[PDB]
Amino acid sequence: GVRKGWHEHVTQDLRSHLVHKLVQAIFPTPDPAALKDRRMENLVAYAKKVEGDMYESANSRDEYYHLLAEKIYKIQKELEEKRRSRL
Amino acid sequence: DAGNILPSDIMDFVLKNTP
Repeated sequence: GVRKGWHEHVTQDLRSHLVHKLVQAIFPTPDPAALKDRRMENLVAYAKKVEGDMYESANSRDEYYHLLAEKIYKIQKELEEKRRSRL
Repeated sequence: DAGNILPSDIMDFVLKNTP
């Protein structure tokens, strides 16, 4: 980046990797049918939505990783916690 | 509020699904 280099401190792979990780956190088992299912796609789009929201705060390396990771742990806790009340 | 935490319905999907 000569004069245009905002995103440089983050690679595309980082974002896509984390976004898939976010999706994977929500649903780890890669089902070949569900993979081609719209409902999963909505969730994947939701993960990108998260990426968009984070980006403003994410104006620093540590912030960016922490934002995504923290939410993932939150999400994982939610599932286990609520399922505790099953039956 | 872009939804940093996932709403119930999306979360339900994984709970309802079991390979």
